[PDB]
Amino acid sequence: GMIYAEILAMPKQFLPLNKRPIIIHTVEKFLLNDRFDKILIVSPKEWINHTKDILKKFIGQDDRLVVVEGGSDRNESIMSGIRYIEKEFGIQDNDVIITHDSVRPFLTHRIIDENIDAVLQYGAVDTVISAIDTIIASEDQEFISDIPVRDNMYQGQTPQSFRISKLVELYNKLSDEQKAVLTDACKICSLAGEKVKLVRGEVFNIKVTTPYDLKVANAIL
Amino acid sequence: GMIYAEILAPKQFLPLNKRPIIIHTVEKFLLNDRFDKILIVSPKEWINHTKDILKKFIGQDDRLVVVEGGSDRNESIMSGIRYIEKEFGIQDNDVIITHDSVRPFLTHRIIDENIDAVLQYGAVDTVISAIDTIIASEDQEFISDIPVRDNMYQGQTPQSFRISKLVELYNKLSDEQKAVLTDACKICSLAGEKVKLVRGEVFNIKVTTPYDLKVANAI
Repeated sequence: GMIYAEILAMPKQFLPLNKRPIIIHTVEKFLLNDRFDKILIVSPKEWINHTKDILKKFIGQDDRLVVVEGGSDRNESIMSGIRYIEKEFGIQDNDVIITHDSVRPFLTHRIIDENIDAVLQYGAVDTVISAIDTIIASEDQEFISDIPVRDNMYQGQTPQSFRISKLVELYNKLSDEQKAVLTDACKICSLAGEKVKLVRGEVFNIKVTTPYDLKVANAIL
Repeated sequence: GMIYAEILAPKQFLPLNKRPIIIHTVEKFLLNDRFDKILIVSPKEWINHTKDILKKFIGQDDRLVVVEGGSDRNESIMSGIRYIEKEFGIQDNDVIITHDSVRPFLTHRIIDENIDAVLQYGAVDTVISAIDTIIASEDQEFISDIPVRDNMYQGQTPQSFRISKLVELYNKLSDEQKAVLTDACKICSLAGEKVKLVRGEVFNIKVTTPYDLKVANAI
């Protein structure tokens, strides 16, 4: 089967990290891996041409890269990339897609490699790290309601990787209700009884959302 | 009533911008005039090293005292309380603001809101909203469940308590409960006492690993 990368993306993906947009650092990590048959960057319509520009400026010409229009939410954007793949290449039952936040530039060769190998075997993969902090619940945002049990608790990161045909089948079954939220594709799989394989992420595999995150980002780099 | 700080503390000693992390943390508390005493709770092996570091970077301060800790961290909290009990006596309104020595980035607001909250409510936890998706797994191999995270928070420190009540609640616990209990606020939670929330900060991190120390210089 084929192996696709789907990088989900002023919008934070474009902010500078050591003089180059965060998204460029992220895309570079995928380009280093020879296993990808195509690497998609999925973007809102309003930002597609700027994304294409930034790629030619910092990366240059590479046949594997394509910028594709996203959708209404994150899972729709994953599906929009899958739609492009269907139209350009067709989808075969063994094809896999490695989806990943554009603003997580620090994922490693190991994380990418483990994701592909896990998804080829299991069909659904989440990249996670052990929760460092005690998790606390509060119903009123003012007092502790109850403090749950850390019986192995993890923080989700990304990449999240799937057998394409399987994700399509499960996503189509979502009533229009579920997917007005359900921002997490691994949740889609696990809610449906699929076994989602864990791959260990890294503490430095941070999502760069806020100005403080960017401060952390430059340090990590 | 009295207001005490208890800084629970080897990673504390590692250099942050050329000063041990513990010095950064202690300085945040020295800046607040409301503390009657500021305790640094340390394993017996490291009491001398701690006093030396304090003497070098802070110098003499009547409010600072290094106290021998205990078996685990909750026992270390209790050990600091026992010191207060012997040296000063305890009145029912006295409060203690407990805090990780490896968390140097807490702020004036965090400290002051902790004190004000404990004076009113008796028990306080410093927390931030859970941003990342939280996942459980029974086998550490596959996802078991992905809970909704409206309403979930990551616990930080300080955690502050009325001293006499914490002691009373701690000793109502079973050996079994004490064995696995890691969160001091649970001592109160389990007895059906309310624990007030104070908002922490994303940068109020623990600095424990070699990697962590670099996030720290950034901050």
